[PDB]
Amino acid sequence: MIREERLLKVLRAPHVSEKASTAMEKSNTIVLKVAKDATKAEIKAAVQKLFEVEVEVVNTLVVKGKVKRHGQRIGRRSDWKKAYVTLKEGQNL
Amino acid sequence: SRVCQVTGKRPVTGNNRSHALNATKRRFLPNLHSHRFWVESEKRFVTLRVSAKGMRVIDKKGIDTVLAELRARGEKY
Amino acid sequence: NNRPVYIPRPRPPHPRL
Amino acid sequence: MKAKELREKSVEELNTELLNLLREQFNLRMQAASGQLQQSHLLKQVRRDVARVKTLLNEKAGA
Amino acid sequence: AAKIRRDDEVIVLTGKDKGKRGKVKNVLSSGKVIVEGINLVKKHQKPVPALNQPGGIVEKEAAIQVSNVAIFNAATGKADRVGFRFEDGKKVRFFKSNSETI
Amino acid sequence: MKRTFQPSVLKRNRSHGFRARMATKNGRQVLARRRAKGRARLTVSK
RNA sequence: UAAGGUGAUAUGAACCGUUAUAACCGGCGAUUUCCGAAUGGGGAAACCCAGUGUGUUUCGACACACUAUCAUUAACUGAAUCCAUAGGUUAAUGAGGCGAACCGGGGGAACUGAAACAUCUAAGUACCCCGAGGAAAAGAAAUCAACCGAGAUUCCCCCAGUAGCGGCGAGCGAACGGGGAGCAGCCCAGAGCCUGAAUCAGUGUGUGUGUUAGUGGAAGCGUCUGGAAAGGCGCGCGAUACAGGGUGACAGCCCCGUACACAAAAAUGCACAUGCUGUGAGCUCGAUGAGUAGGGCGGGACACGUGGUAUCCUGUCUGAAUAUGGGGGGACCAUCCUCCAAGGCUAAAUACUCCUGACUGACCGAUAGUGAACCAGUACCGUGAGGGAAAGGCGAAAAGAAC
RNA sequence: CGAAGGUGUGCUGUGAGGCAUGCUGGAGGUAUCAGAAGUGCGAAUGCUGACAUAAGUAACGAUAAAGCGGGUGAAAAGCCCGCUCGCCGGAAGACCAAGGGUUCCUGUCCAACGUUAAUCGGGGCAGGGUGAGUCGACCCCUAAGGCGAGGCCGAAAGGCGUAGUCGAUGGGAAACAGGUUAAUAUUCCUGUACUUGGUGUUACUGCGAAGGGGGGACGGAGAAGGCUAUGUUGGCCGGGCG
RNA sequence: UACGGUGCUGAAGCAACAAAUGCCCUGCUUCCAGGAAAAGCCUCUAAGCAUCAGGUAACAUCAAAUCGUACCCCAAACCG
Repeated sequence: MIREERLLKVLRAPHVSEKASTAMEKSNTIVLKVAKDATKAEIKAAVQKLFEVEVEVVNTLVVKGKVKRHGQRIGRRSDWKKAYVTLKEGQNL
Repeated sequence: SRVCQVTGKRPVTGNNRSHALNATKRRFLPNLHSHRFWVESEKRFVTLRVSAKGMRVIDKKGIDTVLAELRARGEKY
Repeated sequence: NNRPVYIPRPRPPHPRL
Repeated sequence: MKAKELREKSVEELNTELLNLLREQFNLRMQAASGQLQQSHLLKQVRRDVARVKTLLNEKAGA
Repeated sequence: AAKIRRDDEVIVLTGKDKGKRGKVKNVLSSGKVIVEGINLVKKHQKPVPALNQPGGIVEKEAAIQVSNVAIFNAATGKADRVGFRFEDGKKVRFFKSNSETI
Repeated sequence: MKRTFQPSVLKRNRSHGFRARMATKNGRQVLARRRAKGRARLTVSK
């Protein structure tokens, strides 16, 4: 079985921003970066195991990369996916 | 395709000299005809696309021999 | 520094006939 | 360390592969993202270790 | 198979400071070595608001070509070429002109 | 003034897309010529 | 191999290693997402959606594998009618696509030349299509010659702009023979006697050598000018190493190298020896390629355009002899000479260079040389096929100008 | 103790030229006698780059229109705030598809870009921003049409086409109101709902298709009736009497 | 009030009239030019299965994935 290490790989990092802080303090939701595919079921399962918390629902979105102008060369940032994980009344982190 | 299934005759291109020797590209077609040959080995009729010359060689040589040669060539009748 | 690509058709001349 | 686990059985070597991913791999990535990971060479070391363990599993298991 | 190594007593053969002895600090992959106390360069260090604010003029060491220095013999008081020889299966360096092991 | 070029992603792909080119041999030859010339954009696509 | 390393633009941060499991290089393995012949189905390429069979914490839901088409073979099934066949299912093997030229075959121009233009030339060229290899094709005389003789094919130099063909215009243009490169001849259409009987092909072992990492590799100092000498001056040294490159101006003796002598655990090419498997000597007798040769009509190839036109090939219609027989010897006939078609295989001499290594240049030196010396077939232009640039240089060293 | 090149001067040859030297330049150059040529440019409406001319001339892109105070700033006719004036108002307003692809919002910068200035911007740099069982796509079905197992036909390539499989511009299940962010919401929050499937339980029962039927399922024009969106007025509530 | 805004509170919330190109209306009445297809859906059976499976009703539970979602969109952002 490889569901285990898959859950250890779908999370990538947490997202920090004033919207992220506002969501956490008001709606008790934490926004974090996830893998490219990172289906909602996998994100929910990963949050359950790693953070030993309970989640109401997970809704994701895909953030398109920006086109940046470095020197005399053009380049595009890599796309990534962020998920708004919603916790129940009881939360830890 | 206009290809004899026995002798392998195929259309061949060629010129048609006129009275003033003028040349135009033509094409000689084989005298193919769809014929139904009776074979006693299978006790049935087999339809083939053959030319006038092809029907003569079938008439002379055994029908079975032509079929056996045709099978060896790998063409499906 | 591209040389002019589209040159318009010249204006029709006055008929000297 | 490369031959230290070469003489390990599948079960125990599979376990340490599990531990390498669960601890020191997920936790390190969170620290690096949050910015409290002063030393980054751990991420390189752990990733190579996971690869080294993983190849032995394939080399041992099956062929 | 490099004649000049991390810790070597070398003497400059050419340049503005030919003849002065020194110890090699490090060797660059581009065939250049850094020896302290000879190739002083006055670098105008731009100030930075980071943790380090040295500013002013710094006296750094500028790398020099490997061929511009030779290992000091330390016995004949002159520069000498160095070669490689195999002894008990271990490759070692040795001088010339009454060659002796390092 | 309706100019000649009226962009449409669907029509563009179905006329000069990769799958359209590979369907017929001549388009396959076109891809071969592009590859030989080493063009970065082999065809038109998002 | 190793005391230095963590690719570059490109400093840093945080670390590894220094006598060996840092890094680097080579051999053999593992990993190898999605698109793409794409092959589970579909599709606007890098996307969407399934079936089946194997294994699994909350039924939840996951993981792995398989599932295209065609060709050949086998098995299992199975219509119109008993049998049968077509057909259907399963399994095994192979094929598929890409690639610069060279090679063979199937098609095949026009411009142009003729001072016009139609036969002709351009030209079996460009181009399109198919197939195969490292070369391919061709090929062991139904050939030439001359009644003297030569003995497969291919390629080069002559014969030779000769003989010939030709609105006898423009143009096309051999052969015989001579000199070289390289050499090789065999099998089936069949029975008996003798039976691994040679030569080969597919795989082991051993030997030799090559390839994929490498190692050692000689010999110079003092003074003058100068920012710095490799230069000037003086006296030495090595050389089976003054081929090259770098080094603060031009180095045989400062460095990397070169001459030269050595090295391969492993994986492989070639040349031999020695085993296994498969096909197969030799002798006797016999046979010795039929809708073929040839012919009529229409075309093509032959230098040879139907001309007196031999020879080969073909669309069409006909049609022998078979060795006391047949074909050719440039209309044709006779006499002579020569060969034995209608079944196949065959190395070398030759052609080409997408790619790798080494070396060379009375070749270019940034408007040149590849379109591109700088991440160029890029930016940019076009719906698309397609077109397609400009742009090299600080210094020995950033010491890239603190204040 | 200074090559080629560059820039002057002085000599010399009948000419193309040659020689010497000052300054710049910074490391290559080359006698003589021979050999080989991409061997000499002023023109080709020549090619490429650079720079003049017209010339500080035309123009500065709808004749809807601006004025003043204050603010920031080195600098304000153009930016921000306020008070006035003017223009659109079946649009020059408000929402979508197509097509763009970060132009969105915040901080910061004014070289280039904006036909002027610029503190401003759809400009440069950094960060942030797109939340769905119900919206759309995907998905189920099909039109025109495409492809097309076998098959038929064709020198080859390939053409046509059956079973099939694709193809929305059509058909098919389900959400509204209010609030919130500098930037998203019918997606987030609150309130109240709805639809399609899987599993389990209970009570009954015959179920069962690429098969049959029904339904889905449809034109133009015209008229009347019943309603709503919406508007006006009155009442009511709050404020005002200048 | 970082002077942009934030927080708190919150009365009345009815009637009449007019009225659509919108809804009833895939309607109705007429005319010739006679006005898609298939599936979801409803219903009847074949093969086969009927102590089953399956279906119906009620309750409980679970699932509803994946992609688009900014902004312009009669325009300074699309085609010129």
